[PDB]
Amino acid sequence: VGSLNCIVAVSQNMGIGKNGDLPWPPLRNEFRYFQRMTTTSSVEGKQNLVIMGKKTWFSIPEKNRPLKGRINLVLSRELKEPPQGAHFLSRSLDDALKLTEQPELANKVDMVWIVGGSSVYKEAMNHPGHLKLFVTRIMQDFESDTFFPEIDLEKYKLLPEYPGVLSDVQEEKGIKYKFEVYEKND
Ligand SMILES: NC(=O)C1=CN([C@@H]2O[C@H](COP(=O)(O)OP(=O)(O)OC[C@H]3O[C@@H](n4cnc5c(N)ncnc54)[C@H](OP(=O)(O)O)[C@@H]3O)[C@@H](O)[C@H]2O)C=CC1
Ligand SMILES: CCCC/C(=C\c1coc2nc(N)nc(N)c12)c1ccccc1OC
Repeated sequence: VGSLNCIVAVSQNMGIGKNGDLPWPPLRNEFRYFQRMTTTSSVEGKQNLVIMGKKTWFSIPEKNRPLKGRINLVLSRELKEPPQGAHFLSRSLDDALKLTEQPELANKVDMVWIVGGSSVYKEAMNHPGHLKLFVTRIMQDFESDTFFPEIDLEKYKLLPEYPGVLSDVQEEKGIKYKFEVYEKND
């Protein structure tokens, strides 16, 4: 299996969600960037895997489940089977990554993308090993009820640029944002 990554968009006060929706109005190109980064696989004959918590799964519009062109894995201890339209279910992050070595997935998965929510980010970010974070800084405050965990910059280095990632300031609906890539290996 290929790289492990988190991807997120976050406001200036670290907000990532408000009642199961985005804190900010829809940013169409921002969401296109999410789609592009998580869908594009470096290796032929493979797909990327997305790993998300249960509330993040159900935050995707019902008609739009699963995220297409990627294998969709949901994390939950309550659920007993993958929800409608999902591919895999694991009880924890360590279990999902372990599953990625099994016969059923070892040769099918390229990159793994953790796409939220808060507690799955936090566990991944605190997990030893080589990990990148793709972080969109939405450069305004927005009322939020779920937050991105602290990025420890002692270990996560902000990269000076990255292929396929625009480095300059974007703006949609009057809201300026910019794309960043962090990397750790510990
Ligand atoms: N970039 C962005 O701006 C992002 C925004 N979001 C937003 O935040 C909201 C959802 O976030 P949040 O509330 O933090 O929820 P999560 O998606 O992490 O979902 C929580 C549920 O999934 C299960 N879960 C989470 N982590 C694990 C784990 N390691 N093992 C097993 N189960 C786990 C639990 O399920 P159970 O109780 O069934 O065990 C829990 O109730 C979304 O609705 C969305 O609006 C989400 C991702 C990114
Ligand atoms: C499975 C997550 C699908 C994308 C999502 C949130 C993001 C998670 O990581 C992300 N990373 C980036 N750069 N942008 C994002 N927007 C998300 C989302 C969830 C519910 C409703 C709308 C949403 O975006 C319009």
